[PDB]
Amino acid sequence: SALQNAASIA
Amino acid sequence: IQKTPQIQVYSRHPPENGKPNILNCYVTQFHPPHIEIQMLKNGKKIPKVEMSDMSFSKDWSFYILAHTEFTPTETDTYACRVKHDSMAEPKTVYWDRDM
Amino acid sequence: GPHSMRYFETAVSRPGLEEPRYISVGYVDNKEFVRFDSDAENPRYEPRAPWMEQEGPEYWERETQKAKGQEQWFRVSLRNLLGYYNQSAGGSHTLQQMSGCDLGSDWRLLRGYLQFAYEGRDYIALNEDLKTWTAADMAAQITRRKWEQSGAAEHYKAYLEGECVEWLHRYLKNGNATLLRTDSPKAHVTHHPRSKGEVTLRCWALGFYPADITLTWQLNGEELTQDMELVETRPAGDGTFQKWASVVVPLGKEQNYTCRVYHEGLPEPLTLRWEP
Repeated sequence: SALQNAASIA
Repeated sequence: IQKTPQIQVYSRHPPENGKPNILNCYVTQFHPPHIEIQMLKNGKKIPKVEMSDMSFSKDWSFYILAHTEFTPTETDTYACRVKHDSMAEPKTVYWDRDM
Repeated sequence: GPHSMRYFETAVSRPGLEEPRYISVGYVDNKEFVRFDSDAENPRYEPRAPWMEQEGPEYWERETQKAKGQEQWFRVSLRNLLGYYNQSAGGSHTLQQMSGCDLGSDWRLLRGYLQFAYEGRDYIALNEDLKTWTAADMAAQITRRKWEQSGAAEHYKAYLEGECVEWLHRYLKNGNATLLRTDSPKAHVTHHPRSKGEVTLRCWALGFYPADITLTWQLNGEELTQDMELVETRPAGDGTFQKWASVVVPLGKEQNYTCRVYHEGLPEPLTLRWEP
């Protein structure tokens, strides 16, 4: 299943 | 920055003049992903050409595998022309049953 | 043997009608099995392999949601990166992400993977510890700092050691009609007139998988790692691969040259020579 990135973005 | 596409033209199975086959045009190592790819038969563009979906490898570079049916013969000459930003003018590479 | 699962995600922006295109391809044992394209009529992770078709809506729905989620994240990280590199608006840019996990022959974890790339260059990647980062440049420093003060690394460490591995097992269990299999390279050499009294031998490897493979020519035990001709391994288009190596051998002295073909699917390395 897909990974979901941290709330912390680039 | 950009990256000049590496083109390769080759048949799927061993070429046998007269017998059907598949001619692949493997464009790789390029970037940005936008790219134009025509496959040719005697200078003229081949219509129904299968184009794989945008993909990329560990080194962050994209690659497409265009292909089409064809029947090699001594007469017919096949080639692949690739347009892309990393190049000022298109690149055409001709098929070579020994390569 | 060993296994893996990766999710290569790309977000690419163009000028005019804003809103970059988002794409996500996932692989299990480097074989595409799921794909998402914000450019579709109806964006939604599609199955991309007969086996994976046995999943059911609950799943696809949940995945498509996540993809919708990534899309937004990229969409914004992209506006931010744009500012970091002081790039003028109206351009065309690329944000890339590779994430996933590797398993031993025992199916246990071995490594987590999470790295980013902007414009095709390394931007920031999670180290092996899954606790620390590495920022390729100054702009990435800012990003790294921001990601440390928020412990965002833990979040990824959780996924990579858990869900990633939990689902890979599941996937491995279902699709077992090519994943618990590989193809051994068939080989042969070809004679090609090359010049004055000289010729060219071409060691050909065909119909093999996975793509990793190695060709070498030998003249009296010693490997000819110079004046040899290679060619990046390429897809035959049927799933297998091809590659070939060649050398210029003075006509008549063909037999004094042999090429071995190394490949996992192979019992033992193959040994070839010109057969007139």
